[PDB]
Amino acid sequence: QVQLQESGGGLVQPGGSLRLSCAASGFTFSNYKMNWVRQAPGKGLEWVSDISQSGASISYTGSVKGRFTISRDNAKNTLYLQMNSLKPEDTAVYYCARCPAPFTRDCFDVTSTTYAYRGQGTQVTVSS
Amino acid sequence: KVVLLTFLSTVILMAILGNLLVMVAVCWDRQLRKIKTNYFIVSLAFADLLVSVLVMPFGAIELVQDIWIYGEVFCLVRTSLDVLLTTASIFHLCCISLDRYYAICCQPLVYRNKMTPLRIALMLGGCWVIPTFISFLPIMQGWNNIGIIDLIEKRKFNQNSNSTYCVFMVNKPYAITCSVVAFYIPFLLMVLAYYRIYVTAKEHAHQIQMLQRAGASSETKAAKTLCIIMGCFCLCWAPFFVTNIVDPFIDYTVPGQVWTAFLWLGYINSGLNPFLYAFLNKSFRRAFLIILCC
Amino acid sequence: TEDQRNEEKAQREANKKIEKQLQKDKQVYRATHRLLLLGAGESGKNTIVKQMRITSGIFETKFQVDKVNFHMFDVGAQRDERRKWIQCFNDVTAIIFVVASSSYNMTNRLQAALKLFDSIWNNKWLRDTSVILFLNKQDLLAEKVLAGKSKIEDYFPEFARYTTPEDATPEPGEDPRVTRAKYFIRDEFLRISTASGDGRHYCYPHFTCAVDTENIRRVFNDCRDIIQRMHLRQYELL
Amino acid sequence: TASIAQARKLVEQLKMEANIDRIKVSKAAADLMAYCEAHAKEDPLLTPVPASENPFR
Amino acid sequence: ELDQLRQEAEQLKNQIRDARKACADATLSQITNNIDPVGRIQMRTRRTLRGHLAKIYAMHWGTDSRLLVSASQDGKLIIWDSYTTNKVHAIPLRSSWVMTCAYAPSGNYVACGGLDNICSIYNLKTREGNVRVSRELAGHTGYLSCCRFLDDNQIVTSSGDTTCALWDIETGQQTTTFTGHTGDVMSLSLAPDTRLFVSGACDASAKLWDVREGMCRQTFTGHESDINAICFFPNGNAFATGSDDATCRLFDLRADQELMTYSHDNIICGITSVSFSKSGRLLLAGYDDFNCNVWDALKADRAGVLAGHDNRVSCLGVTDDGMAVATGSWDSFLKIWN
Ligand SMILES: CC(C)CCC[C@@H](C)[C@H]1CC[C@H]2[C@@H]3CC=C4C[C@@H](O)CC[C@]4(C)[C@H]3CC[C@]12C
Ligand SMILES: CC(C)CCC[C@@H](C)[C@H]1CC[C@H]2[C@@H]3CC=C4C[C@@H](O)CC[C@]4(C)[C@H]3CC[C@]12C
Ligand SMILES: CC(C)CCC[C@@H](C)[C@H]1CC[C@H]2[C@@H]3CC=C4C[C@@H](O)CC[C@]4(C)[C@H]3CC[C@]12C
Ligand SMILES: CC(C)CCC[C@@H](C)[C@H]1CC[C@H]2[C@@H]3CC=C4C[C@@H](O)CC[C@]4(C)[C@H]3CC[C@]12C
Ligand SMILES: CC(C)CCC[C@@H](C)[C@H]1CC[C@H]2[C@@H]3CC=C4C[C@@H](O)CC[C@]4(C)[C@H]3CC[C@]12C
Ligand SMILES: CCCCCCCCCCCCCCCC(=O)O
Ligand SMILES: CCCCCCCCCCCCCCCC(=O)O
Ligand SMILES: NCCc1c[nH]c2ccc(O)cc12
Repeated sequence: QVQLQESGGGLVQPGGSLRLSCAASGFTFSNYKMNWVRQAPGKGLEWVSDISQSGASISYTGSVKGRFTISRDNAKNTLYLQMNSLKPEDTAVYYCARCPAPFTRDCFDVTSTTYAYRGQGTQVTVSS
Repeated sequence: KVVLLTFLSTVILMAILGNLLVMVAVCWDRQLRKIKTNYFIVSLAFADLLVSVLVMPFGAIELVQDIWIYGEVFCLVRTSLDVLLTTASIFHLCCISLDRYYAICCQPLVYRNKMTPLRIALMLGGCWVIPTFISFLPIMQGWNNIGIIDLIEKRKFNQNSNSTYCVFMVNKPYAITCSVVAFYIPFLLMVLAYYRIYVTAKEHAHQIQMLQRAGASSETKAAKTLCIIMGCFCLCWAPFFVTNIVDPFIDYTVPGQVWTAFLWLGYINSGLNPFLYAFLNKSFRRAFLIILCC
Repeated sequence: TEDQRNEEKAQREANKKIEKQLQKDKQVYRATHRLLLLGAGESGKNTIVKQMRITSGIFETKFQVDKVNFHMFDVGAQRDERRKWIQCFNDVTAIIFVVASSSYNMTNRLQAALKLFDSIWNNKWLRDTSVILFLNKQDLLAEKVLAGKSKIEDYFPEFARYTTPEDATPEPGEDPRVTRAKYFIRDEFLRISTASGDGRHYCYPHFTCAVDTENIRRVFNDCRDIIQRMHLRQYELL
Repeated sequence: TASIAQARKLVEQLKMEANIDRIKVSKAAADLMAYCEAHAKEDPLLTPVPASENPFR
Repeated sequence: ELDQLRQEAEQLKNQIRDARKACADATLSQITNNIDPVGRIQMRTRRTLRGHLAKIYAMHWGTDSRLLVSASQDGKLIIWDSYTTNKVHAIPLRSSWVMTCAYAPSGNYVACGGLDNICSIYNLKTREGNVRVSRELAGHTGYLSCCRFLDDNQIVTSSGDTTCALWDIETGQQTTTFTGHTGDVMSLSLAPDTRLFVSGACDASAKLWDVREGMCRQTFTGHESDINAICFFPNGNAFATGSDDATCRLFDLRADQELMTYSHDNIICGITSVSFSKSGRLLLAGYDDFNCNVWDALKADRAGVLAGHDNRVSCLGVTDDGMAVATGSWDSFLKIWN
């Protein structure tokens, strides 16, 4: 059974650093590109970053590149997202999303409203 | 030296193998059959195979032996077949170029519908029949030899050798008209069509290059293809037809060796055509790869 | 057997009638160029559809240019999951992707549009399908840039290092900032499309407005260019 | 919100699914083997039939 | 309050997993060690059906094992006589984007559907002599992926709205609605008795649905990716599914867990259709690699390959008598193998 779980979160003062852990099981982690998406209170799901199957290729959204860092470990079947220098607007539930199919470069429906291969995520609050 | 038979035989075998490979690749590949455009290449391959099976071996026999034991009737029949098939191949090349130009520049959006079976049948009939009016009809009646009969007798027999050899003499009107119908008009049509194709390809490549430069992570292909095709066609046919135009005006003083070299350069066109229109086509490349894999 | 032979004759007559009907249908079908219209919900896709025309799952619009028939299909009343039903449009001549260029800051829908374009481009079944990129809502983008509301500098940090390409052809009276923003947005998609570098399909960006009257002509030209490029590539000319 | 109702429905569905009777995998494998062996004599694909018998010839 | 329910849900899932593990006394492969292998299975094209203009996406075999209905995205729903290859009918669909077709068990009606949100029912033998839409079924909010007739009056349909529905053709209303699936439902399979049917979805799970009770009796989550195909075992006690996993899996209703997995290293593309022979020994599945691989349902090995298609294989079907298997593909041609 495709199951994705996240760890880490809680209240963090602005400008701090946080690390997210994504525990994946029930599927071959190395054969699927992983993605991180977030949904702020009252707003839609926003794509954050993606990691290739081997991790060689990395990309981030314009407002996140450099600030954050995405890493994966195919040996432990885990994905990470080093959230550094959190902004107040960054508060949102960060979902660990998996691409629908393996070996495919397209990852259409990670941001979909009712995606099935998503990690449910942990609430992140950035305030003083 | 008699070793030249090896070169002629090798060329004939290569041309026949190329034509047969084209035909069997078209037939085996069901994707190629359903395309109307591929029929023109099939017709060209058939014409080239006819050349290599009914013209080239007889020519090789004539040169290697320097004797014609089949008589004047068969000499005329050979010459008629040679002219017919050569003009048919040239017309097939011209119509292939014209069809490509039509598809690319004229009606790309409705090309699939404009190429009705009637159009294909009419163009193939023009390719195969128009040569008859210039190859068989005039040669059988001897219209090409009228007014130059006394010249024919001079070269008919080099009495130092008792062997009689078939010859093909063309007078000024026959030579000019046949050359214009067979090479010059088709050559000009091909030149214009390929120039328009080059212009369109250059424009598309320039647009692609601008977009690629804009999207970079930080045009010569069509020119090369057209240059290769046109250079092959010219080196194959143009010298022979230029000699045919100029030979009558110089009292037919061109040496036999030059005529032979140009005639065989013309024959080599049938052997090169399979490697030009099939190698330079993605669908033909795929069909050849599948055939080789089997 | 006479009854069996009569049955076969009747079946053969029906087969011949069906083959004639299918031949006519093939003739009419080949004359039509199918197109897929895609874009964000907030984009000017509806306005473009209305202009070209002037809860079914598929909406079709009939329009003809230079005696050439085009069938444009608008995918409406469908869930946001596109990875499955998008495969049905693998054989379309082109995919008209409409993007609200001014939505760079209004959640930034521009990033979502870029991701959707990347997914479409990299799809296995859409490798041979060209994409007609309409950067819609140019007027709103220009107004926001001129008014100073634009904040693309931080939404897309590459904007600072970016510069207007020399090949750019800004319209008369167009502010340099507007041209820079427009061409940066265009290059954002060109990066995705140019990345493949295969030549099987190409992107055709266009700066268009919601009520632009040249959209039909742009689509016709894009289709003609796509067909010409396909033919050239077939003959090893590209 | 509808999320809590959906969660309740999912929990109820899981409860209903959990309380079903389940047999050993060995029994299912034996039943499948028996069905395959019994019907193996009437499977043209498994064992090609004579060309005359096949209607497609 | 939401979190309190999730502990209950996780405990239920863990209990189900533990029960399935306990019931897994022995695997099918281990018990299958000492059975006679099927051996090499060879099949080549017998009949080539031509006439479709666009890619074929769905097909279904008739009960008579002679008539074949094929759906193409060009707007034509052609009915073929397999024995004679003759085209019995050529129905012009209202919407060209048809994604499914079905042949009624009696052969009196034919159903089809797709992106149009409507499952059209066509009568083949109207007293007038022509073929016309008997009734159009509307109400779905996605794309029709599969449909199968329970009878001349009842049809089960799957849609991209993540819900399956049972329709009464006479009234055109939904007899019952199935909403347990979270992802896009891609395929349906009716049991031999028609009491239960299994529907695969993009949520990588398969659910067994009771037609009359309007609920899923069981749920299977063996696959890790979108499930594209599903087919019952001939006895009705098991079924196989096809997915983007590039592998096929077998599930038993009574065991409520996966039994066998069919995979191979060189296969990395998705699976479009799956079907079982008359005896169920051979599992035939269509693949995106332009060829169909025949898998032994017991030995977990490839018995044969059907590589007579030049494009993606989108559908597969085995006659009721099992004489031949017909495969459709995006190349616009149907290949019948024997
Ligand atoms: C394999 C099939 C689909 C190829 C079809 C190509 C068509 C155009 C080819 C195939 C056989 C060809 C014919 C073969 C024989 C001759 C005799 C010759 O004296 C005149 C041309 C003519 C009559 C050819 C015309 C063109 C032809 C009909
Ligand atoms: C590769 C070549 C050799 C394949 C065979 C070509 C065939 C068509 C050639 C080879 C020898 C040729 C024959 C040679 C001799 C003559 C005598 C002449 O009075 C009538 C024609 C006739 C009868 C020719 C007919 C065509 C012929 C049979
Ligand atoms: C496409 C069509 C027009 C091609 C056919 C052109 C025909 C009509 C040409 C080609 C060769 C020409 C012949 C060449 C030689 C001469 C000798 C001259 O003393 C009288 C006319 C005559 C006999 C010509 C008649 C017309 C002719 C047969
Ligand atoms: C029988 C003799 C006259 C044939 C000689 C072939 C001549 C005419 C061909 C061979 C190469 C050709 C040139 C090659 C390409 C160019 C470049 C461009 O500017 C179009 C015309 C032009 C300049 C062509 C003109 C015609 C050309 C010169
Ligand atoms: C497309 C054409 C222009 C390519 C060039 C073909 C050349 C090689 C041809 C065209 C005219 C030919 C010349 C025509 C006249 C004669 C006189 C003869 O006593 C010796 C050979 C000679 C001198 C020929 C040599 C080859 C020649 C120069
Ligand atoms: C004297 C020259 C005659 C030329 C005749 C041209 C005939 C055109 C044929 C078009 C393609 C036919 C495809 C079917 C071939 C077949 O019957 O096997
Ligand atoms: C042959 C008749 C039609 C014309 C087609 C050939 C055109 C030849 C063009 C010659 C100039 C090519 C310059 C290439 C420069 C480069 O390599 O970047
Ligand atoms: N081998 C050249 C045959 C040929 C075809 N067409 C011609 C025109 C004039 C001529 O002398 C000869 C020919």
